[PDB]
Amino acid sequence: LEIKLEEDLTVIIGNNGKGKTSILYAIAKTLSWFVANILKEGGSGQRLSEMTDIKNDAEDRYSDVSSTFFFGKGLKSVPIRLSRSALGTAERRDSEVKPAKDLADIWRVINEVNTINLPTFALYNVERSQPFNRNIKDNTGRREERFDAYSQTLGGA
DNA sequence: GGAAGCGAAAGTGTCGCAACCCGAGAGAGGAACGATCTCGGGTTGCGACACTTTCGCAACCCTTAATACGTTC
RNA sequence: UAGUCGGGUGAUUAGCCAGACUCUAACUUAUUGAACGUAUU
Ligand SMILES: Nc1ncnc2c1ncn2[C@@H]1O[C@H](COP(=O)(O)OP(=O)(O)O)[C@@H](O)[C@H]1O
Repeated sequence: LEIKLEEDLTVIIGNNGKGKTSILYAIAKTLSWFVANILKEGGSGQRLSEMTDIKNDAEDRYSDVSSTFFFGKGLKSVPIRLSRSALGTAERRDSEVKPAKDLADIWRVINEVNTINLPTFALYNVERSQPFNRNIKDNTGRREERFDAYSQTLGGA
């Protein structure tokens, strides 16, 4: 499947069990690498599940999620591919996440040398709408500091 | 293909809390014996969370290259 | 309207001017090797 995401707003519609949540999940997994390498040099983002994400029928028992990002005329393409092979497969497929690491390295290094505006990556899935608020004191890393905005940003809730 | 570090993802154990049970005990009433509410352990079920295991990113570039100037794979 | 093509001007990778295109839809890449162009030859 291929999609042509719009620059400002894209709406995905369909019946139940058509793959809209799957598309959002794949995009969030792709953005996790950008978030991780912004927070942490050479950081590891999320990866495709080897138990559920690969198509049940399949022909090669592996799945790929290719994404291309635009960052102006100076960087017209940032290709990142997430790949995973199914359980019990001799040949394992690797992911091509280097350009995302390079772009996030640019962001992080420039920001530390001189403060810049950082991009926002958020996922609001069905795990939202959970009851209650402020369940625990949540000793988690000083919400005041700037890089706390990337904590659990693509978790769904 | 995959050091060395490290973190994601998934599975499993554990451990504390709640909920209840059960015997002991001082003693309400009203004229005695012991109702009834509480104290102190003890057991079980459960779920959040810690702990455990596996995978995968991607150093280096091996003895072993050539060195007019440009695109392309 | 975008976006794209690129003829001109421009101390010139920028800015501007004229013109044109639109399958749902480019993202310019890699050497010393191979071939191509060019220069010595
Ligand atoms: N690994 C898989 N192989 C084949 N079909 C799958 C797999 N995982 C999910 N599906 C199917 O694809 C659909 C996934 O649903 P989902 O992506 O949440 O769609 P939506 O948000 O449109 O309801 C369901 O119909 C599910 O049965």
